[PDB]
Amino acid sequence: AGTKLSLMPWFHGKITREQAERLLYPPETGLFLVRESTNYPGDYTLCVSCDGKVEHYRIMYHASKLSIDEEVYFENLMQLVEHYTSDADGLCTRLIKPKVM
Repeated sequence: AGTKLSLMPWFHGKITREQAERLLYPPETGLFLVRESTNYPGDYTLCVSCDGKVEHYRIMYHASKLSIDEEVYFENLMQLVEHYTSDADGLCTRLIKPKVM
């Protein structure tokens, strides 16, 4: 049927930044979704609603390792979400509630 990542509730796939802003409304503390840029796959962007607005955290790749702060690194995107769900660790909020997809 698909990959583990494709069936994740927070993963929306190839949607634009403007469409991500429309989904994460009204602003909810912890409401988040992960969008993929149609670059180039898989240029991901962690879209999370904090302090009344949507903050966009762009995923970067250093030697096939995923990060959004150049401090904490992950093997894959699903490890990134799992980590930031539990603790903020520099982010504006914990990834509390995923936007249903």
